[PDB]
Amino acid sequence: GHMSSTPNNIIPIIKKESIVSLFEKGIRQDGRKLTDYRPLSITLDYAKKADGSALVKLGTTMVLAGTKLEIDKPYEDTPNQGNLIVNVELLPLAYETFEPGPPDENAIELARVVDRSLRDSKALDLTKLVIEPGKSVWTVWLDVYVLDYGGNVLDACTLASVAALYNTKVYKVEQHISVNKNEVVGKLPLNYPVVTISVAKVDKYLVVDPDLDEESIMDAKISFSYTPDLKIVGIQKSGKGSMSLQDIDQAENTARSTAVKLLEELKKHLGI
Amino acid sequence: GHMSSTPNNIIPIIKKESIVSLFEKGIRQDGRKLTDYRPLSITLDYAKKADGSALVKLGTTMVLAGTKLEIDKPYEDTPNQGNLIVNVELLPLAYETFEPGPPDENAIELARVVDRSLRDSKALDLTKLVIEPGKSVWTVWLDVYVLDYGGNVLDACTLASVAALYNTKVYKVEQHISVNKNEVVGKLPLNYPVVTISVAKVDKYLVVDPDLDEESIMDAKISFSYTPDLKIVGIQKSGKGSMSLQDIDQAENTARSTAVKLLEELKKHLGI
Amino acid sequence: GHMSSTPNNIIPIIKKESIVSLFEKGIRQDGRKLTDYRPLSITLDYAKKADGSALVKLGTTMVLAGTKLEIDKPYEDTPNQGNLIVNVELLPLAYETFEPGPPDENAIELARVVDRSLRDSKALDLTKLVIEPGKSVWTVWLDVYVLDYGGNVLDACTLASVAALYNTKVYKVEQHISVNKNEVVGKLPLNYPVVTISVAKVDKYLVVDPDLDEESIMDAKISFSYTPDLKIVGIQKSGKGSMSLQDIDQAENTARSTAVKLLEELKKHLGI
Amino acid sequence: ERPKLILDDGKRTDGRKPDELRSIKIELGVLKNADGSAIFEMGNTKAIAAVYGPKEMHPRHLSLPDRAVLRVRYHMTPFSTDERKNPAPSRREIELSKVIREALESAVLVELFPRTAIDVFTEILQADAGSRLVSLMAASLALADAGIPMRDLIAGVAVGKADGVIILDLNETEAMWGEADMPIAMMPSLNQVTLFQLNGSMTPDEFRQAFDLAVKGINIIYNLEREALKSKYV
Amino acid sequence: ERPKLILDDGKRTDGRKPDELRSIKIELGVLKNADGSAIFEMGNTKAIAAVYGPKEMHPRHLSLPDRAVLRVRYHMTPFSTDERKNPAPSRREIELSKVIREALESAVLVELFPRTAIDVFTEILQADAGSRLVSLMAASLALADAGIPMRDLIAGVAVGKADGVIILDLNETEAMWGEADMPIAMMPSLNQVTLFQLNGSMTPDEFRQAFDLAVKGINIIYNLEREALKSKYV
Amino acid sequence: ERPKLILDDGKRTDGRKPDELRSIKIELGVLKNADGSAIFEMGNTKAIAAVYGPKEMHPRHLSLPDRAVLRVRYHMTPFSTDERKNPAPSRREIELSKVIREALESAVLVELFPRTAIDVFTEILQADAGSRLVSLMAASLALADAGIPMRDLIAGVAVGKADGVIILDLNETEAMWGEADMPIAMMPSLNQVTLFQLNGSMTPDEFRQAFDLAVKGINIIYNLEREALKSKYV
Amino acid sequence: SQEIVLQPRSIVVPGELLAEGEFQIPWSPYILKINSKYYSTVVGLFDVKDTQFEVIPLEGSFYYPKINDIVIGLVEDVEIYGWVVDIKAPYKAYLPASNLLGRSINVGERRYLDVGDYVIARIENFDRSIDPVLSVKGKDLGRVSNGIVIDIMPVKVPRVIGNKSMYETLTSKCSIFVANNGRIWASRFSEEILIEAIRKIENE
Amino acid sequence: SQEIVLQPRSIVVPGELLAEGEFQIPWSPYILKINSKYYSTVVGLFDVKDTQFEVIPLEGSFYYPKINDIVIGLVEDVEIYGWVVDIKAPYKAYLPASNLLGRSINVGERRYLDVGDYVIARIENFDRSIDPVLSVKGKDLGRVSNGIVIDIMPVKVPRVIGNKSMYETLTSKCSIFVANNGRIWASRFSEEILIEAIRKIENE
Ligand code: NA
Ligand code: NA
Ligand code: NA
Repeated sequence: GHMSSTPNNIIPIIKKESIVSLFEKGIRQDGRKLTDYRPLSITLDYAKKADGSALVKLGTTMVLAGTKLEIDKPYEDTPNQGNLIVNVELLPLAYETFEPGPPDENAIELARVVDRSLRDSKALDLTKLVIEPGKSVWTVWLDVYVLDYGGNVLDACTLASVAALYNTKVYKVEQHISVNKNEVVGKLPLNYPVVTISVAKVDKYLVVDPDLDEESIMDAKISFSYTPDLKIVGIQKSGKGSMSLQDIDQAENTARSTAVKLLEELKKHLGI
Repeated sequence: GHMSSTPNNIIPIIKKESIVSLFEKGIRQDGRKLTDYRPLSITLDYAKKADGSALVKLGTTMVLAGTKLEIDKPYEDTPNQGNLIVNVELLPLAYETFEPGPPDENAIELARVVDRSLRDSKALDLTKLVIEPGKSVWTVWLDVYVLDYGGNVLDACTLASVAALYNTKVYKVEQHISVNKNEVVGKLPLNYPVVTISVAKVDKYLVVDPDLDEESIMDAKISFSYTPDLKIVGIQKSGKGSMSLQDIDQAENTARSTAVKLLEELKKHLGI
Repeated sequence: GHMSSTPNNIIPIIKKESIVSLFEKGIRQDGRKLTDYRPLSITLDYAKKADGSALVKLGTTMVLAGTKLEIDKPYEDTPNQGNLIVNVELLPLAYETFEPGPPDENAIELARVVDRSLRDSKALDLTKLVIEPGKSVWTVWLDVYVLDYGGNVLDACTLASVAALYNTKVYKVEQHISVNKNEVVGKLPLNYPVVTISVAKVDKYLVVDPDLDEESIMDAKISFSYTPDLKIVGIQKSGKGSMSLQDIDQAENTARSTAVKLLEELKKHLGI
Repeated sequence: ERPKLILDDGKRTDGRKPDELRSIKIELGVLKNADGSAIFEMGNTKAIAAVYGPKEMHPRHLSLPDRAVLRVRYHMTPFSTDERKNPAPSRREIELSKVIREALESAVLVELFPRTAIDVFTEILQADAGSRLVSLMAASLALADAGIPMRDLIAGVAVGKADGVIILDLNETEAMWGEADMPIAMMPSLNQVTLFQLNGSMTPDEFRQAFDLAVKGINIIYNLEREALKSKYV
Repeated sequence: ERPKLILDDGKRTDGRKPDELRSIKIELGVLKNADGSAIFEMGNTKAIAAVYGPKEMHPRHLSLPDRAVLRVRYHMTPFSTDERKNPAPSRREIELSKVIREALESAVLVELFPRTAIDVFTEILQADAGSRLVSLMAASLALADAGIPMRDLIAGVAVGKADGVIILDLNETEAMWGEADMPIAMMPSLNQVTLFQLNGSMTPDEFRQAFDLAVKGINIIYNLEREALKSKYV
Repeated sequence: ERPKLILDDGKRTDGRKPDELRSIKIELGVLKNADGSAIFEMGNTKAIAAVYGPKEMHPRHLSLPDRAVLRVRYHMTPFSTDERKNPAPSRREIELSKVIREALESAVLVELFPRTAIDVFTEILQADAGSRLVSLMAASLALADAGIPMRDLIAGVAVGKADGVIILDLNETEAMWGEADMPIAMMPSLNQVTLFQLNGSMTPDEFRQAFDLAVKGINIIYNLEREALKSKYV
Repeated sequence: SQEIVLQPRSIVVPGELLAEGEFQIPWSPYILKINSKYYSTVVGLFDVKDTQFEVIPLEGSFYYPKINDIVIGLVEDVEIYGWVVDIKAPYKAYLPASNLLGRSINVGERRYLDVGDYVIARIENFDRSIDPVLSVKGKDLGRVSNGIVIDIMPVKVPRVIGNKSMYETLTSKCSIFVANNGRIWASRFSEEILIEAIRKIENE
Repeated sequence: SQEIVLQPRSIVVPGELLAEGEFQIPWSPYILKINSKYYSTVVGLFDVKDTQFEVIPLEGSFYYPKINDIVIGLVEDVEIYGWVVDIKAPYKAYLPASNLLGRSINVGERRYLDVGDYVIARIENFDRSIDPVLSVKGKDLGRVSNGIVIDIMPVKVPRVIGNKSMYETLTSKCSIFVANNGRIWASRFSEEILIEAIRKIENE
């Protein structure tokens, strides 16, 4: 048994004013526009024993995603599909108040939001992960480790996840069925990338890619996932506060505009 | 690892006297006789996605039992029997001090006492739950949820359990083996009902079906299970206090007399 | 998730001096030499439903080890070996501050050190525990219960473990595969005994088989495992304090000299 | 996907038009011990909620010095689903407990009771889609029944898309086989959204069409909520 | 059921008459750290118990202001049973820990030590039926060995029915295959029952016959308990 | 055993001589929130460490009145190993967390901060043997990066035996198939050993030969540690 | 530009608009002001007294402490320097040993109040920062020996009193005191005033 | 038989030998004496002032409390009798209500300091046995209304001050106060003194 409790980065009264002092001019503390992401770095193949991996740095947020593939029986009700299992860990390395333990509700939410966006996007078509229909399929274990919690971890987890998937080597399968790790025969087949765009409501402003301070003062945030044709493939409101109908409408319009740019950047990093 | 600790509904000194003030006349606060159950309501098929269910209201105690059947392999040492698994949950809904978590020792005891009374009564003959001897049998998952803790939850759990079992639909099994939930072919086969009768010792009095206040002031309680031929098919003393040999003798005599009436009421509710 | 924390038998300033007051003469409180074990008693077949067992008393330390064998499939990567599973429990019976729970880090360490010494010694050759190559093998469950924590529990766990293994009955296996417990066909085949010798550093002295008081004041301890040819088959430094290179060199020389005597005593107890 | 979800007459698999809600039944004050309680049924989806508090939260280092802590559980009974659900909390239940709690946090006037906990326990008795919203509304109603001040009631509904058609208040068939499922809950008198999620996929124009339809359903549900609370007095 | 439990000579599978107890061996003061300790053997059933306290219970919000809290563990070793028992507490062990604790609560003079805990730990070393009673009696004796005031010792025995015959002090064969198993424990000098359970089935006349036989066995066991406690002084 | 570990040219499976270390790379200050942080790579074994504190440890009955408590985690990521490692702590991780903590306890000047906790978290990103030492050294360096006083840095290396040859700084092949693996860590300027373990088997003369070789490797590693800490200033 | 939206004595529910415009109403937990609009926060009865309005809560089992209120508490713990008392609030109350004794605790001294006793006390200190402190200084304050104590919803207390009209009707049945925290100090036949109490709570 | 091993202003690391011989140095957390040898315990700068030496720490985000130090705290809780204050130390600080008010707490009395306020205070009590007690008695001590508060590594505070040379260079840019606990009280353009601060912490 278990339950969700109200949790607080106690922020000084003075500091809040300073954080929003330039929003009127369309810019934040760090000089960036309300619609700008922080500087993004994606390092592929960072975790050398992962089947694929990506280290994502998004401002001071750092996430390492890694995959490992295994041969399994398909679940009996989906004999013609492989499997995707997403786990996110908010490491105690990442932030002072994060003590160790199994995934808490925040890590579980992040995993599930990411999983839905990957699965519902149809970026990873699990029917492609069949080896022998009804007998052997690939299971894709995606493990996503937040190493440095610098704000907007969800967007970074999405980027890391997609990059790690695109980086995933597929090894030769030998019949007698064994995996031969001396022979890479392919890469995991993705249809396209996906991005998740989080918009935080801060008083009368909407801000893309909130940092730690901005997340400390926001009313709420809403995250929108997109594929390149700009279909919406996931939404999640989070936080204690509410938003108006109009706030959400505006947030989506703003998230979509940013998604176009973020997708193009991500593709450059992936080599597609 | 785990251990059992002394736990307390801190009851005022004044209130106790009032609770027993009418026992001399053979009646309690609520006007009922020392040997009377509280008003009982049994609503069958309450949980519409359960294979069978019953909502039992016994005074202010409320218990919802539900069953689900699944096809499984018999345990290797009982190839010619199906299975019965009983779980009881004391929901945090039920009482103020019940916090959420897995079953505590009280919920586990209740489950095990109920299970023994069902199994030892031979009311549910598990040899009848075989589909293909040594290959496929029914597992009966019985889940018993205490929604409102108003005293004598054990007796209510027994009634709910028996009623849910009698209410349990059995679906067509198709050979190729699959369950076809579009076709009800039977009801779970019971030999008879069972009841559990709890007698609380309150000073020099024995009281049937104690309420919350009476349970707060009792020395101990003893519960006796009966089938219609009035065989005793389970006994459990519970509580911190002891009882005399003579108290137990009297309690059984009193429990048995009440069981006759409770069985007849239960049968009316079940339509048998 | 989980982590290791600094834990303290708060010992009086006065008591420490007394504990070491005779080390200069080569003796401790109890009259024993720095290189002497405490009085050892090994009672075989103590736990009558165990396949083998041994109750070891080493001073006031008391450990009961028991085995149970089961037929299992070999792990797929070792088709031509049986299995050994070692579990140690520091029972709350054993010491005042030991509360109940699953194995804590101390019990897990003890299990793993013991397991390595048994396995790495090659005392128990698991290839001998095959019934049908690639289909059925023995699993040896070794469960080691510290009943009285009187110091140097590791050495006592090793002795108990080895004695229980040597005491382990093997039953007739019947083909149809079932174990017939009415017929003992053998004893578990061991190549030789193993011992673990723990040396505690106490100021400028090294002490074999520290008692509870000596463990309360030691800087650190180092344990060395030996077979009869006096190969070293395991080492483990434990404790908060460090030791010099020279301390360890000396400790090993001293541990080995004691091992010769402890092995001979152990063999007398085992009847080999 | 497999079963047809919009039939040739333009109606759904259970007889409803695209803009028609399932039938709603609300009962209040159903539990004797709980400070407040409610049963909420929306078609074959049914939840019970029990509220306790505010009461002093013992730790007490997990309390907040300026407001109450909400403690909230979303749990499904094992017999609430087509096939038995294991009673151990799933990742889904963990997520949904947080989402429901955060929805309640915008509504409950927690600053009235510093250092306390308000416990909100919901159980899904029958699951046929929309159970996170039915639990949330049963909770909102149980909090009202308990006399715990709130800025507004919360009403919610899932909209979605089935065989290309935007639809209101999905059943399990539509949730399982449709293209999109978007639960929305609001404080309707305050124009504020408390819960908002989408799974599946929608174009941005479909999203806006669905959001608009949800608001219509929410306003119907809210009036039923208000009328249910008043009925024992009226 | 399968094996014959009452043979043609009227004796049981281990040679005993229906009204004959298994052999009993009691040892006290077996552990050096424990404040009190005991080993109790009844035929092939054997338990060890260790007692600590009374000592201040740290929380301290789980203490009682007028009496000590008893903390009690019934646990079976993995090698105590015919086939390995997994060392994780089972539902059975959970139930039996409570039943044993509640039996000890009537005996231990807990009101002497407000705000403390008295810890009682039992381990079943060999299980051949009646282990809940052997653990309980080993505990009662360990508490005596620890000098913790009690109103009386507790003695207990299981009676039952095998092939229709009422029998005293069941072994595992009888427990497994007989018709009824009824563990009873008392404070014999006080005429008070501390533990009482039945599994299986008995007519009410059989129940009374069995209860009467149990009392006879209990009085034999009690005198052995008293004599064991006195022996180191006598 | 199966693969040859010492080839005909006298070199090891990765090209190294018996007394040659793998390549080492150290990075400090890699995490923004951590009070100190480090990445340590020794060949294909790579760990990251983060340090927080000293800070008041809340309980507070788990604090020590004369010194800080170290809280230490050794954990391997699921993708750090040839086959996926389940993320739940294994018995191995539990043991290694204690061994690493106890190694740090000799070094950290804990008596400076009574009643506090110093949290040390390590993650193995790539495991190719020696990961307990690489985690330990990354920790030692992260503590330095955090400004937490220590008597010395800790440097460590595993020595062992492969095909009869005493070897320095094992890779996973040697760890898996060799005869002995002996991790040693020291405070080198103080001549003190902080961690010392052996698995496998060695004669006592082999043990001394290996121990001597380890000290040589440790002194090389230590100078790299010192130079890495100084580099951002030098 | 001012108006009340609802008739007086309207049944009201959370979020229900009561008034638009600028009123000068004392803050109340039952009414939320958002700019120039006022909303009920509870299930209640909207009541307009003069130019001012209020919401009378119909639900709630908790008492909110008010300084100088008279309560009936139930003693739940005896501590070193006083007693923890349940006064049916979200916060436990405390009665200092020194208040009851008129002096400091003596060396080696549950004789006056132990767990389970009812005690009639005035709330001496309370604010948003602290749990209520109790006093037993006044007359007829202290431990309750005889009689009974009937519980009601605290929101009902003004209705059980009624220019003390209802106080008088009950006592025409029998002697009762109606505490601020929804507890009522009160032959065995006439003890069935609780039949009446339960009627005030379900027919108001 | 005395010698310093290293040149002055040497970069030093834990375990690094600084000196051999008998010196009479005040104990310092940054230097460990083992018989006649002295070692750095930190990453730092070895400095020799006269016949005495010290290590200047270059790392560390914590402030070690010192009696009579002036700190900028952040209020984290309001308790019955005072406030818990974060002063960026391993220990939380406490400000008694009685110190701020000049009198004892009145009946029924966050008006002066609530969660989130900065407060400038002197450390009044501290030792190895207790958390720091704060005072706001001095002038210009108390709640900070206007301005900002910039955080630095506390080990940097002497460098931000510099015969107060650096204090003067900054204020030539703008008014700043440099607290002992690595916090600095200080138009929106000139608010970019924090560009300079971050330079003192990464170029010292
Ligand atoms: Na949750
Ligand atoms: Na239990
Ligand atoms: Na550990």
